[PDB]
Amino acid sequence: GMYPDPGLLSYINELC
Amino acid sequence: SGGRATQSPGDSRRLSIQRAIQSLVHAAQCRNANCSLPSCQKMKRVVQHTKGCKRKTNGGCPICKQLIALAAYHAKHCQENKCPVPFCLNIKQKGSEFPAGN
Ligand SMILES: [Zn+2]
Ligand SMILES: [Zn+2]
Ligand SMILES: [Zn+2]
Repeated sequence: GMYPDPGLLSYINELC
Repeated sequence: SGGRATQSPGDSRRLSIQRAIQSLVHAAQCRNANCSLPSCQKMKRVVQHTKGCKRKTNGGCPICKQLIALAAYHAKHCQENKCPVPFCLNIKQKGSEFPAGN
């Protein structure tokens, strides 16, 4: 409910 | 926007959300074949996977669950009915539920 935990930004964490 | 704003851990998470939000859309609409942008190819994999997934929304897949999340924040901040974002159209067309492809 009200936005699921978005592990995708962890799976694809943008680092440089 | 800027000035004297403070980014707390929660907000930095939401920030990373909007980052992977833009990541999702970029991958969803990236017509550029030569674009080897790191987040692009990675997102394009995540996106194109949802396409061939069946455990997506029945409380099984993590990837497609999380991609649904990003597309949902975005879904409220989106108007296009033929949006490139896969889970956007599934979400912002349903609006009530969330499951994609019913
Ligand atoms: Zn791209
Ligand atoms: Zn999946
Ligand atoms: Zn959209």
